[PDB]
Amino acid sequence: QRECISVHVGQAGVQIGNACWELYCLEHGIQPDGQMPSDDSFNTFFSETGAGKHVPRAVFVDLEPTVIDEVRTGTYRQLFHPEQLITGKEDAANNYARGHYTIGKELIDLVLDRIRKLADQCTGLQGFLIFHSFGGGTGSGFTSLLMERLSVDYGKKSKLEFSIYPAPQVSTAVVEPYNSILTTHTTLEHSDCAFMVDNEAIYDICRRNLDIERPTYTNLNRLISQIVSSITASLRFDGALNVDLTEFQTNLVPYPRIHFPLATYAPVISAEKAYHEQLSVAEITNACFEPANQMVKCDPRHGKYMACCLLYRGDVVPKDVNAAIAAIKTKRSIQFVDWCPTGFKVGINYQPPTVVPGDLAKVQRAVCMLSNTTAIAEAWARLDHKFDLMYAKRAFVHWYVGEGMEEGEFSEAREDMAALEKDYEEVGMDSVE
Amino acid sequence: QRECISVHVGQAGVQIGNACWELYCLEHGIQPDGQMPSDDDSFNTFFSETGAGKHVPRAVFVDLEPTVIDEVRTGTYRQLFHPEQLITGKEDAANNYARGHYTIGKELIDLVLDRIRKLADQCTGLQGFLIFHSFGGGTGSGFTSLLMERLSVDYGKKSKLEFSIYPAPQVSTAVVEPYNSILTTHTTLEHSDCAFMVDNEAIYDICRRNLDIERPTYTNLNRLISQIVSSITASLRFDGALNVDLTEFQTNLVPYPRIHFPLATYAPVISAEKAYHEQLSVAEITNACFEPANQMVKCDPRHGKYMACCLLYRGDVVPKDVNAAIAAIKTKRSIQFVDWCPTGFKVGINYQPPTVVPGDLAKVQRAVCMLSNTTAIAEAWARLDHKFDLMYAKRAFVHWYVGEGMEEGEFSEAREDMAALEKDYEEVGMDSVE
Amino acid sequence: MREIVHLQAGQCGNQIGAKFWEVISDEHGIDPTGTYHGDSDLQLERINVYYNEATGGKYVPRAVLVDLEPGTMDSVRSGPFGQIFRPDNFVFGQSGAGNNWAKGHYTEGAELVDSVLDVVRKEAESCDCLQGFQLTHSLGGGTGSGMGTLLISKIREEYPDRIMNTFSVVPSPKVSDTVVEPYNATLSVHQLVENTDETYCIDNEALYDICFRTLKLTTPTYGDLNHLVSATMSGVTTCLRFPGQLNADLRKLAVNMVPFPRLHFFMPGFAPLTSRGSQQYRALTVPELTQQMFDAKNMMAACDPRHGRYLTVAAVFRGRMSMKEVDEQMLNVQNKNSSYFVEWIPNNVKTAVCDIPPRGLKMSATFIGNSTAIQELFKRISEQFTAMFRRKAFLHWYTGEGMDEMEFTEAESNMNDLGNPVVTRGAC
Amino acid sequence: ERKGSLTLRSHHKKYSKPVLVYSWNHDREAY
Amino acid sequence: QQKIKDKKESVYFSNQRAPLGKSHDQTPGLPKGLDVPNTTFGTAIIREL
Ligand SMILES: Nc1nc2c(ncn2[C@@H]2O[C@H](COP(=O)(O)OP(=O)(O)OP(=O)(O)O)[C@@H](O)[C@H]2O)c(=O)[nH]1
Ligand SMILES: Nc1nc2c(ncn2[C@@H]2O[C@H](COP(=O)(O)OP(=O)(O)OP(=O)(O)O)[C@@H](O)[C@H]2O)c(=O)[nH]1
Ligand SMILES: Nc1nc2c(ncn2[C@@H]2O[C@H](COP(=O)(O)OP(=O)(O)O)[C@@H](O)[C@H]2O)c(=O)[nH]1
Repeated sequence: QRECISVHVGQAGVQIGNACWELYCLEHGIQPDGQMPSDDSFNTFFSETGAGKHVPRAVFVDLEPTVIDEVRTGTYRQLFHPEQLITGKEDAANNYARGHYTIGKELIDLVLDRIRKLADQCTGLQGFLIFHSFGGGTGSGFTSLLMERLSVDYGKKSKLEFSIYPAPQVSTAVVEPYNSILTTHTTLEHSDCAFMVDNEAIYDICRRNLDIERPTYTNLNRLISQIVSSITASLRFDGALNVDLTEFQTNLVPYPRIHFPLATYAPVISAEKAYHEQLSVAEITNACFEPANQMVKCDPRHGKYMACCLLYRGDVVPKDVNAAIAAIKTKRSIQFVDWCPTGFKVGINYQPPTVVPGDLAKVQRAVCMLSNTTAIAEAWARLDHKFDLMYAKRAFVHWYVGEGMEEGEFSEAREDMAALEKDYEEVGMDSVE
Repeated sequence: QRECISVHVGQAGVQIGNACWELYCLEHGIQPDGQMPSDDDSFNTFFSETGAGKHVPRAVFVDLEPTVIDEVRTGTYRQLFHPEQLITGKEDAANNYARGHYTIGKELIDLVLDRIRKLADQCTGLQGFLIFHSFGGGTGSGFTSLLMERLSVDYGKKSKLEFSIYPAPQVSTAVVEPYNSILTTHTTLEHSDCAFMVDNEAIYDICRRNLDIERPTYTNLNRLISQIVSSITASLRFDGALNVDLTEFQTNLVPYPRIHFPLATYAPVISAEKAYHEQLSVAEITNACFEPANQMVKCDPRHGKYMACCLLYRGDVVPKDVNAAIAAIKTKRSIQFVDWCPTGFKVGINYQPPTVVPGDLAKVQRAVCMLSNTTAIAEAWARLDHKFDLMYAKRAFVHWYVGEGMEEGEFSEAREDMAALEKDYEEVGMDSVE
Repeated sequence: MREIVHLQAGQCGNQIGAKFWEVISDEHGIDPTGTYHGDSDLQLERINVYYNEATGGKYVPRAVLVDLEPGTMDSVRSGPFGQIFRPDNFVFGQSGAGNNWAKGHYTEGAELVDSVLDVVRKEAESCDCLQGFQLTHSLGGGTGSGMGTLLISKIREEYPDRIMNTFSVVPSPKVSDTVVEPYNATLSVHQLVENTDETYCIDNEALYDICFRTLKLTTPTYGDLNHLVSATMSGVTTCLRFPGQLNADLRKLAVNMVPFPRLHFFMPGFAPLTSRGSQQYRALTVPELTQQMFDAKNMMAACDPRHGRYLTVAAVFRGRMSMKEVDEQMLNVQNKNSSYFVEWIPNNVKTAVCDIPPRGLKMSATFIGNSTAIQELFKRISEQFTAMFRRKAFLHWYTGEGMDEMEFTEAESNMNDLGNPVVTRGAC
Repeated sequence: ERKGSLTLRSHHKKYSKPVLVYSWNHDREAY
Repeated sequence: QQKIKDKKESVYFSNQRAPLGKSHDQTPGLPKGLDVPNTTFGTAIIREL
């Protein structure tokens, strides 16, 4: 009835999907095999076939092997339909040219055929959640192509993105500015809402609040999986303010182009750090707006919040959230834009957050805060500077231009981001008329 | 409802608070772990109600050096304190006021204020702040001043009292107490609404001539200080005929906006095998307060005029033997007053008898901490002033501060503000002739 | 008899109406299984105002439940009084409103409105003397705002001589539960103001001021809030449901509280409200009932009566009671705070007394106010709309569903043409 | 796109005995 | 087993405050018998009446 389709592209997308589905099976009661040990909460993300062997609505496509082969060899082998798991034979090799132009066409028809087949047993489709980074060639070019073709074929549907933002200080690649600039230039016109997730900030919150000096991508993806499960909780269970993906689309983004929210999570607290707290709704609301639980490394007080969508999960009284938002809207560290007196979209669900065997804690409350703000302009502009210095004397341009891309796409992307920066400044400017 | 937040900075403040929270956990029914063993609201002031009754305190223990708080987190009361209300540094302030205000310290003040913010957020009526610093080191002076400044900026108009350890008249431990003490007094004289002092040599004498122990140590001193702090905050915790509040201290003890320096004097300091032989009546324990050897600062009050005293009776103190004893002390002609302040002796009485930690003090049914604002402390300020003058006559120990980043000229306005404090004390001590 | 067709729009409206079919069901003695287990024979005499009957004494409500999302529908079915409604009347639709008034009124809302009108035609043709339709909805958000005002327009067009009651919740100044509430509220009120006859603006912040100050609760839930709503929303239709002296139906409530057709926005109030800590110390009588009525704490709209003049007060009392008290006490009020009632309407206060109190009470009353204080709510929503409309914000989905620029300006002009008559009465 | 019972209609309701109908006098006459 | 004894001899270090995929060997900082997977956290809602 109220279902959504998950797409996982890239190394980041595949392992985020791994964490998300091992969270979802524990959330529902589905064993790794598929049989539930024994009524309709499953129907949104888990389809049902004969002999009760519930299957995800996910397409795992990655252009290079062994990463899907971990999935189809490990413990969750018998959960996924193997024709969902789509593998290429050539790594995209951090080139958006190889993600969008040359090896995108041998696999795009197969992945679109499977996406249509999962749309077939879907009565009311709500939309897509596509999971990638702004890094590697697969998770850049293939998700750009997927957003283009999905906007072509399902243009009235809601398409949402979970994108791992390129880390502003360490990086894992030297062509990350090129790949990110191209994938966001070609997905700006088609994406409806792109949740940004960083790596630096999740490292910082894992050291400070999760109390692990040695975290891995398993822990990182588990935190992001908790984010995804927190926003997709109303489609799954019942609640007070039953919120929808279309409601996320109409709340998290004012203008046609300013559609890059930031996700934060509260109770990120780690067992010997929460026996000493009441974990009340007021302080777990304050923890979202503190400038350390931000999961994208941009400072909020150097900016203005456009719109905040708060997702409370678990035993939350519907009106300590009222007291908390009342306390927030009197402060001065949190600044709202002058054209948006209203500022909040509150959703409340009665299902408590489950605990995976691992890092996080068994907390009676949680809240996922998705904020559209002006502070992401600095994050975009610093990688624009990174593009300008790397492109000023034509670095790494020969692979991109010789694999099949024309030269002018770089200039078109740079002009599109100059326009995007100009939009950020125009929106952030206050009113005098 | 009636809660206040304790900030414990420096090694002295951390150890003082260790013996303190040692006292309060046995004041209430709180284990070293934190749960009340087996099966009313008095816990609220100094403890919270985190679910299934864990009772975490409202202290924000800070140290710019390690090992001192690390003993707390790996000893006895390690389960009761929250791991992130105990903040530690990776270097040392090293008796350097400049390395408590600048360099090391400004990287930690953010986290300290954030934890203070969290505890203040989980409070309905925040009665005040309680800073336990030391006037002698770097960690308890420079970080104290930076804390005082930022606390005054963000949480204004709230009462903020310091329970400090004033430097000894002759004894001391370090060599840069004049520099450190004058500098932090200069910085924190216009922000701290009030500040009580205790003196190490005075506790030494009161434990050598009353407690009958001839070799006391820091634990023995800190237990008496904990009893003083508990007698100050017991009216904010339990019920009595005349409840006294932190703001009521903050108004009653302080005449002038700069003269905010009272001295503690705790009475019944009797030593177990001496306590069964006195009547221990109210009149003689008041006489013990105003007797110039039970003063917890080595500063003779006969060289001056008393300005305002706050007596805090606890136990089975009938309300008006207080009346008789205060009138008796008023009639005596050597406990002299300023002519402009006839109302001097302030009564707070609590129905809570003192509770004894296993140690030196005895089972007493009546106790007081007399809080004297007096102009006698101008002599101690003058002797620290003279120490600073002898120090700065040839610029000894200035190179560390200057090479750190403290400006050379700051000693001059510290000296000028101390001279101003001397002038205010001598101007308020004089009799009215107009 | 005079049937009242009940209509649910939005998640808020569905849950409020679910508590309504809790409260009046266990008032009228209808069990969850649908049979009749009551105590008095007087409580079935006007059962043909909210319940149609079926074969075997199955009393089914005449409520049409409408939502653009079939999950609140399943929640209502899984609720306590879930197996009471007509299964065909659960008019759902596999689509997404998404809190857009355009997506509720010019789109699949306008695609499902035909079936909605078909089942309202069901429930209104199976009648003899229809009096009114009540709709429970939310001015903010969609569905209840989107298809709700569309339902108002079509229903009033095809039955033009019946009363329309709209129990609508309004955005509060302290919070907002959706960032497009100013837009949705403006477009909703623009369609409400030349259509309806009685509205009831119920504010969540006012509900919490009631729940925290008077009721003395710490953890109010949505069952709590919609039960407070359902108390007044049951109490208004009680002279029509139960015998009394000075019976007053919904239609003369309309003629008594509507001086002019635009000025029909009401502030409700239910006031035998006792905290549990003070129930044993309470002295329940008509004088204290009115003194707890007219203080500025128990109206369910978060707008202050001390900042304007009342145009009409209505009080529907329930319980066996002496009305010399009622007459002298409302006269003492009218001559006590005389400047807060308009001078050009002498005796602007109406009294309607029913003999039978709600179950569990001896003495109850609902209070309906048509006052100037709705000006503050209207000016607040107008200020929010001007602020968010000056720079075209949160607006391209409104345009992309088939709207125009001029409709928003017409709605804003209609808001200001509501603000003008409610301020002319403040200066006569 | 009709659904079952919304094809079937009437112009008069049938009421049980302890319900005050219009024809309360008319049937209570003949009881 | 040579690796098990290697890590047993090596659990005397900063390895215990920085485990490879764990947090602290968390147990000495909780009550003795507590069942960490159970015992939901925070203050629950009393819900009087
Ligand atoms: N959660 C999670 N994120 C990852 C993981 N691996 C990589 N990332 C993120 O992805 C970025 C680079 O990997 P990808 O962009 O996913 O590479 P790709 O999309 O698979 O494309 P190719 O590099 O050609 O294989 C890094 O900067 C990380 O931030 C992972 O295992 N888990
Ligand atoms: N009552 C009490 N006083 C102490 C204690 N430790 C130090 N003091 C006093 O404090 C003075 C110097 O100690 P601190 O000011 O605390 O030194 P610190 O805070 O560690 O600063 P650094 O030496 O730079 O690290 C001494 O002269 C003592 O009088 C203590 O444990 N208890
Ligand atoms: N009284 C009451 N109000 C509610 C309830 N549920 C939701 N609301 C209000 O409804 C508003 C949002 O509902 P809305 O978005 O319009 O639901 P929708 O019509 O299905 O889209 C919020 O501001 C809530 O205050 C309820 O159960 N009772």
